[PDB]
Amino acid sequence: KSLTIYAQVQK
Amino acid sequence: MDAVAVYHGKISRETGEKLLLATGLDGSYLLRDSESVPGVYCLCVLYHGYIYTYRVSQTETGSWSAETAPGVHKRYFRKIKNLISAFQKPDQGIVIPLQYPVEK
Repeated sequence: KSLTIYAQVQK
Repeated sequence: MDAVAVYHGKISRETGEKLLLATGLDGSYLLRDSESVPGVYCLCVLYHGYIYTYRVSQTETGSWSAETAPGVHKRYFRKIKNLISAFQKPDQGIVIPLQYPVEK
């Protein structure tokens, strides 16, 4: 129910 | 960041979400302060109704980098604008390239 997805650089 | 037109300062996560969703365009993006760690920033990128958020930090050498997956070659940039320029390019390891700045 958050619209924010903490993410990491993959390349 | 006084030279970064997409920088909105200390706006809340949800405020940033709403600014990006108003554009309705995948590849819209902004910068805001981290809510969690002083002097860290969040690069917020819209894709398919979700805001993919990459934490961006400055080193004691002055360079900038985004949070990177384990084992991946981590990239450092002299200036925020150089990070932005790099992540405008196709296929750089973020969800979609940075295309549509949401200016403060």
